[PDB]
Amino acid sequence: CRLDKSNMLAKEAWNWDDITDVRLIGEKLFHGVSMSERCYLMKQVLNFTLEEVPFLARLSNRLSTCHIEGDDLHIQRNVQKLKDTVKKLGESGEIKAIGELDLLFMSLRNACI
Amino acid sequence: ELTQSPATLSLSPGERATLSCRASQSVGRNLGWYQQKPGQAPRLLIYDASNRATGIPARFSGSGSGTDFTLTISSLEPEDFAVYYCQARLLLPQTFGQGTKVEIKRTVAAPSVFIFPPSDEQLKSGTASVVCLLNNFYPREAKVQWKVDNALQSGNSQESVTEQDSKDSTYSLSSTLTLSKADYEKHKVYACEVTHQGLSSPVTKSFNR
Amino acid sequence: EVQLLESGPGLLKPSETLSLTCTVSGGSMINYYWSWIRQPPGERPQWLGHIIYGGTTKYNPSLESRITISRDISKNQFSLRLNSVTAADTAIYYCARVAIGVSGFLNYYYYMDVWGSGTAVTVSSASTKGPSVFPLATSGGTAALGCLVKDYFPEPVTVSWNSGALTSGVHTFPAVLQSSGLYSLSSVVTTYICNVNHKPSNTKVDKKVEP
Repeated sequence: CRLDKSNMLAKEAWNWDDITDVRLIGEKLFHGVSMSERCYLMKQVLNFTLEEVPFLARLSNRLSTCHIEGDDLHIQRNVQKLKDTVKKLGESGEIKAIGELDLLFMSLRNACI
Repeated sequence: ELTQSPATLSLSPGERATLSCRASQSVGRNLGWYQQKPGQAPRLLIYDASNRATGIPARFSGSGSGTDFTLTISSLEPEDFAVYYCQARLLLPQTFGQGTKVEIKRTVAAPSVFIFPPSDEQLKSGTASVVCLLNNFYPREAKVQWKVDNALQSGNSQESVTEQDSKDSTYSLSSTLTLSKADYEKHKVYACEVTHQGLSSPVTKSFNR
Repeated sequence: EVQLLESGPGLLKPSETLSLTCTVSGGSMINYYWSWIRQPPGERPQWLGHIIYGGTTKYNPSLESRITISRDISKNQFSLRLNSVTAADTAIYYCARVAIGVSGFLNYYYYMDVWGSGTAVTVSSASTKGPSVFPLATSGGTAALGCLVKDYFPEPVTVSWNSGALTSGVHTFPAVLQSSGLYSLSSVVTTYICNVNHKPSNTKVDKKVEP
């Protein structure tokens, strides 16, 4: 799968959230997952997230056709780690998930181009 | 966590110095090095493994990635003899490494040893201080023992050591044995004995009260 | 150039509250973190905590129950409060600006890029005492002489010789803290007058050292 280069707070975000804290979106989300398959993992996080906005759906819609071949469990197990965490925190899961909506973008772009 | 090596590096001016820092887990390239001279605040020297901070001259350079990092000073100047610390991200409980002290190396120099008895002005105050001075020695390791009529003293003296002298690269040390006047007057022989690798044997400086 | 100036008391008694302020000049507080660091005698620098522009803090867990960090953006200041101090809190305290940002693989950098000059904090139950100044009357052929500057509080004292004329061969030793809670120092050299100044007690003494 792939997107293109083509596709307001800015990164002044760290004035408001301690950059030294744990994030939902981080290195561990990608453990065991090959380069060629990162955009597909990053689609799953996009589609969990929205589904549980305008800019986001423009990127999502395009990735309907994005899949891999063979078993994707090594991917879904990583995504499920995020979902479990974005629920176990309840309110805070939602808000923390909502709070990193931009990291989801930086990661999406970077994997899909 | 961050491990610096060696604890102390003894080198000559104009010599090239290489300091190591190893991290126990990868820090990518986000390692910094700091310099601190005595009396002063630390200062950022290198950031992101290899970038010179503002004002830092060209003889300072750094490299490495992951876990293994190196700071190089291509030609040591007088001002470069100091402590260097590494640091990477916000690591707790120790954010900084232990430090590497860069000391001026020189040939062994034995201490000149001197004993001073309490002055008369002080004795009529009620207290007796005996001072032993070990002057201008290298290296730093010295041992001083006090004996009062040949009884080895424990718990009643304190030492102080200078910073390495900039012009001759030596250290100097004082030991002050303190007792009451009364108790000083009931003994005769006051000796400090010194051991140092520049001396060919232990040496004693003593006086009789 | 950005400059940080610490302000705080040099001396506290046990159980007092330490409080320090840093004034940031020549730069703004937005887009950096603001940290307090201390360096106990003989030790490496140790991070106490930081504060972000938004007001969120993070503290060194070993001070957690005693430490507060705050900031006042309209004044370009930030502050440290440490309750219930003991002798264990004696150190040089530094404010530092922290450069932070994203780097590596979804990670960050964190560099204390601008430091204050530091403020020495001593915790002691002792009282102000001027020093006594007493005269100290192998290798070389050489002789040595000196002044014993004894039983003063607080630090520091300054010593010179022959009103600062004589500097060569002069060793002034770092003060040692005696079991009485009072400082002692000696100055030596291998007409001799040592000039001892203790501002805190307003002691000026000039002592002739004779054979």
